[PDB]
Amino acid sequence: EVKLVESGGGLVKPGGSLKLSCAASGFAFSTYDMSWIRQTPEKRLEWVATISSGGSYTYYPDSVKGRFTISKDNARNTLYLQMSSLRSGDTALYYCTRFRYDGWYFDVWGQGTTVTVSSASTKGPSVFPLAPSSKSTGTAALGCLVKDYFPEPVTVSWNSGALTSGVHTFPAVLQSSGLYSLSSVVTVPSSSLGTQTYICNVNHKPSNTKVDKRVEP
Amino acid sequence: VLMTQTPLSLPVSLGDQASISCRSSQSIVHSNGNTFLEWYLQKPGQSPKLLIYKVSNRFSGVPDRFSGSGSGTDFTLKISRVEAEDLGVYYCFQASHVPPTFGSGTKLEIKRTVAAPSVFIFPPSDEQLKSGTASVVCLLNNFYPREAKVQWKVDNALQSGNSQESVTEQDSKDSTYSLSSTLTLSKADYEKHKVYACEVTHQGLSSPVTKSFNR
Repeated sequence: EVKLVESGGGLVKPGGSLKLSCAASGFAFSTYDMSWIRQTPEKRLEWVATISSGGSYTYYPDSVKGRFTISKDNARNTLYLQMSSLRSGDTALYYCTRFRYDGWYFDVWGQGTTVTVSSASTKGPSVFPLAPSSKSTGTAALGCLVKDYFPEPVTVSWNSGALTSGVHTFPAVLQSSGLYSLSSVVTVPSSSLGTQTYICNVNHKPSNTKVDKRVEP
Repeated sequence: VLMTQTPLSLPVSLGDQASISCRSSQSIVHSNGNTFLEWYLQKPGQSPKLLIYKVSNRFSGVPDRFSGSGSGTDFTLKISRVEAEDLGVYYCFQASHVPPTFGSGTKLEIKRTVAAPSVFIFPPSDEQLKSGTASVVCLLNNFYPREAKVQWKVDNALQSGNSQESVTEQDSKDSTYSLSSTLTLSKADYEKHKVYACEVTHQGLSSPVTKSFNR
């Protein structure tokens, strides 16, 4: 089955550099042209680079030309975007994509990796529980408050991915301090409360922060 | 080649038809005959996924509910018998002339019946206090429409400038939204007061619901 899996994103200083990687599987990689597309914070989609199957031609838009290099490793079926002299405007989610030749369409997409170009240092979040009570009550709601981090993203799962129904992980909010915070909540049967275990699994890769908070009444 | 979409957002009821339009700056015929115009849908939390290419060609797997048409400058996608799983952002896209470009997107929104939120409050955690700050969380769960008003009160004094709010994208199982609002205070300010209230105004409540707790 056809897949693209991206890695390498993270926080970098203005005028720094960073290389993205995109591991392909399931198809004859070196027989397709491949691209990178970025999605800005306003959700605009922009084409950033394309490389022919031969590796012979490379195509970039004017905003990126001279700074970004798309390349590929054919033994390992991996796609790369070397990004250098990064600017503030380069911050975005970056996707790799397979550009089918007959139709010229993008038919498989990566999951995305996010790049944040900023002068500020990373800061790892604090993780605080949102305990179920008679005040969050036959369903009770509990949660996790992931406070004061930079940059995005933070991911949250519950019971290591075992719990998903009634899970709401909210978009990050900006604090006045310029740091983000987010909530992740879940509703459950209140009868389960005494008996079943509820933990949030929180990762912030840029600060190598990995926390599990058991949330109890 | 600017691609411009309308409407920017499109409420539609289940079973109904949705129509989205895409206009290009210049013509998007590639001097090969074909015109490389394409429609993508990006569902919440997912990558964009290909629906239509070369104007009217369904990409494999794409239900027969989706169709494309249009000529040279003007393109339409139509979605008949809209299902809840169809909500998200639809994008048009042009690889006829270089650089390839995308329109700015149209949000498909599922119209359903009003639903008042389930409102819960969470006091600060002892853990957070020990560190110097106090966050009070207010959750409005699974409501419709997206508009909700949340007022924070500390000993009945309306609060301003000291809270943040976000709302989830529309949910596919039941077409509702959820909202979290956080009131952030000093340990000190938190300690001086008694009554922490979150009061919610919404289209599905005849009058406001206040959930409170006493420190």
